[PDB]
Amino acid sequence: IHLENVTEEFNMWKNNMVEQMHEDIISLWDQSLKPCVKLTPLCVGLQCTNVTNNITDDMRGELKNCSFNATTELRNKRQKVYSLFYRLDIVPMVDLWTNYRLISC
Amino acid sequence: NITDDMRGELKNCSFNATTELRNKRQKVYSLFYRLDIVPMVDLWTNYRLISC
Amino acid sequence: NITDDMRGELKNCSFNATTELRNKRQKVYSLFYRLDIVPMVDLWTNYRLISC
Amino acid sequence: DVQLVESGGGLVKPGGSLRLSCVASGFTFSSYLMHWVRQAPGKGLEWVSVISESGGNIYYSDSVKGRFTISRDNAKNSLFLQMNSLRAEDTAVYYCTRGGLFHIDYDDDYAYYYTGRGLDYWGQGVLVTVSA
Amino acid sequence: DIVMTQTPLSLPVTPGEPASISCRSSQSLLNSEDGNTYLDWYLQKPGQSPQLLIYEVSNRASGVPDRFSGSGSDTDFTLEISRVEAEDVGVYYCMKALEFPFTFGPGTKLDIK
Ligand SMILES: *[C@@H]1O[C@H](CO)[C@@H](O[C@@H]2O[C@H](CO)[C@@H](O[C@@H]3O[C@H](CO)[C@@H](O)[C@H](O[C@H]4O[C@H](CO)[C@@H](O)[C@H](O)[C@@H]4O[C@H]4O[C@H](CO)[C@@H](O)[C@H](O)[C@@H]4O)[C@@H]3O)[C@H](O)[C@H]2NC(C)=O)[C@H](O)[C@H]1NC(C)=O
Ligand SMILES: *[C@@H]1O[C@H](CO)[C@@H](O[C@@H]2O[C@H](CO)[C@@H](O[C@@H]3O[C@H](CO)[C@@H](O)[C@H](O)[C@@H]3O)[C@H](O)[C@H]2NC(C)=O)[C@H](O)[C@H]1NC(C)=O
Ligand SMILES: *[C@@H]1O[C@H](CO)[C@@H](O[C@@H]2O[C@H](CO)[C@@H](O)[C@H](O)[C@H]2NC(C)=O)[C@H](O)[C@H]1NC(C)=O
Ligand SMILES: *[C@@H]1O[C@H](CO)[C@@H](O[C@@H]2O[C@H](CO)[C@@H](O)[C@H](O)[C@H]2NC(C)=O)[C@H](O)[C@H]1NC(C)=O
Ligand SMILES: *[C@@H]1O[C@H](CO)[C@@H](O)[C@H](O)[C@H]1NC(C)=O
Ligand SMILES: *[C@@H]1O[C@H](CO)[C@@H](O)[C@H](O)[C@H]1NC(C)=O
Ligand SMILES: *[C@@H]1O[C@H](CO)[C@@H](O)[C@H](O)[C@H]1NC(C)=O
Repeated sequence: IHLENVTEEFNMWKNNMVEQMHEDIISLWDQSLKPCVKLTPLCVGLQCTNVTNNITDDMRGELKNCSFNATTELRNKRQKVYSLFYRLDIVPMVDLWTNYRLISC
Repeated sequence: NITDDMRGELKNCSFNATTELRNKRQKVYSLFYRLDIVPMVDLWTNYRLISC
Repeated sequence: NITDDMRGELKNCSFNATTELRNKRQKVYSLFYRLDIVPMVDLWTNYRLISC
Repeated sequence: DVQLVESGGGLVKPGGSLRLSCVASGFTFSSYLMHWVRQAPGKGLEWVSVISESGGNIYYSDSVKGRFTISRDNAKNSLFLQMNSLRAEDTAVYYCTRGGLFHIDYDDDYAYYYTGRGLDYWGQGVLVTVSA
Repeated sequence: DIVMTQTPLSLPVTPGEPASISCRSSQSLLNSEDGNTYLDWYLQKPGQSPQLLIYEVSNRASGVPDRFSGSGSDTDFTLEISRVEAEDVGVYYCMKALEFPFTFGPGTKLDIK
């Protein structure tokens, strides 16, 4: 409904709709991720080497071929898993038979 | 240096704590109050925490 | 003493159970129905719980 | 009384192959890391390679990758090193050593413990000569 | 990428007097996971396989006389012997032990004047 002859003072930086939108987006984000698989069993050292595929000049060291001993469906078993991680997702670590670990662990 | 009133009230307890990595363990020492320590016989360890 | 219609219906299964202490295990056994477990191939074990 | 005795050395022509065997006694073989180190005549010590207790994790020095393969048999309490495509630069006395103590704590969710002691006990040494 | 060097390649010492063998790493050998520095010292007597003298920067190996003592910073290390006898001379090697790819330095010859 257009309001003819109605002048209203606005202030976009004092608008509480922004604060509500912010809180609603964060809350929905957390609600979405809460009932999901946690990766705490993967906070182990990784044995990482250079990717053996053809690497362009700008991808040298960006992506690494990492391997680790992950848990399985059963508590008493382990499996060796190979995966490619971006350098940004791993950090150097000194260990016996490993080179890197996940940045957030 | 422990006075007579505090004999047996504190113990220097060694244990293998978990750490950031799932398959690593961190050997640590801590001082616990006697009221928080309950005896166990075991073979290597001497006590466990009262609520475990 | 198992009757003719119960042969293989119930199994006596042993396993390494956890305990109230993280660094100790208890060897236990229990009777499971065949419908609760499925065959598994391993060095020391031969069944797992059907839903795991 | 920790003992390590190497055998299987001798003279091999360049391009051939030779397998050394280190027999250990006095300790549980499956509990310790095993290392090979070599010393060329007139040179200092050169680290060659290490094999884990299970044999699942193997690492070689860059100078010996490809040409050397390390393996072990815990039931027989012995360590093997298979050399291929030997070069004149590979003439050396080879030694096997015991590494640190590695333990898998089964009760503690198969946790890993390791105590390092350097290269600990060293063997007698076996000479491999590459020449023709 | 990590190498070891030793300045005193020839260090004759009067028997019965103290001596020390220095060693430098091209990179820090400190392990940030536990704060320990991993560096071993070995001695190869003529005609014998090398034996372990010191494990880690300052931990003496069992069976080693108490006269041998290691010390050092993350990159600058010294092995000191309070008195050197004929039984304590031969070729010394500095071995890095932080990263798994272990290497040895050029070594030094300790002898008797
Ligand atoms: C991550 O998890 C995986 C999965 O659990 C782990 O992989 C296991 O690794 C071990 C060690 O490599 C492996 O065990 C071998 O399995 C072989 C299957 O055929 C066996 O044949 C082998 O036995 C040989 O080696 C033993 C070593 O002592 C000897 O006792 C035995 O007599 C055999 O010896 C033969 O082989 C050696 C080779 O060196 C040779 O010198 C001898 O002459 C002889 O020929 C082992 O039992 C498991 O099978 C792997 N598991 C799976 C499912 O494949 C991995 O190690 C884990 N990683 C980490 C970091 O923990
Ligand atoms: C619960 O866990 C324990 C520990 O992992 C298991 O013990 C294992 O039991 C088997 C029984 O056959 C042992 O195998 C035997 O080992 C001896 C070793 O000398 C060998 O001579 C025999 O021929 C046979 O292979 C096995 O070694 C033992 N494992 C360990 C690590 O000690 C137990 O079986 C598990 N229980 C269940 C129900 O899964
Ligand atoms: C990452 O490394 C693994 C291990 O080397 C590679 O997987 C092996 O690749 C070879 C071929 O190069 C196969 O013959 C093996 O069977 C593979 N092994 C396993 C366990 O998968 C993997 O290809 C590498 N990936 C990249 C992109 O380099
Ligand atoms: C904490 O863990 C260490 C390592 O597992 C335990 O020390 C080991 O205990 C066994 C007992 O059989 C000894 O054989 C090992 O030699 C010990 N390790 C070392 C490196 O010497 C220690 O007992 C554990 N402590 C607690 C309180 O659980
Ligand atoms: C991996 O790539 C980086 C790129 O900078 C290079 O420095 C490194 O030496 C390479 N490593 C191997 C093992 O190829
Ligand atoms: C440790 O404290 C207890 C307290 O009951 C005492 O009986 C014991 O003698 C004390 N031990 C030592 C070695 O001081
Ligand atoms: C267990 O009972 C089943 C019943 O069909 C039989 O086939 C099997 O051989 C029996 N196994 C043992 C070990 O007695």
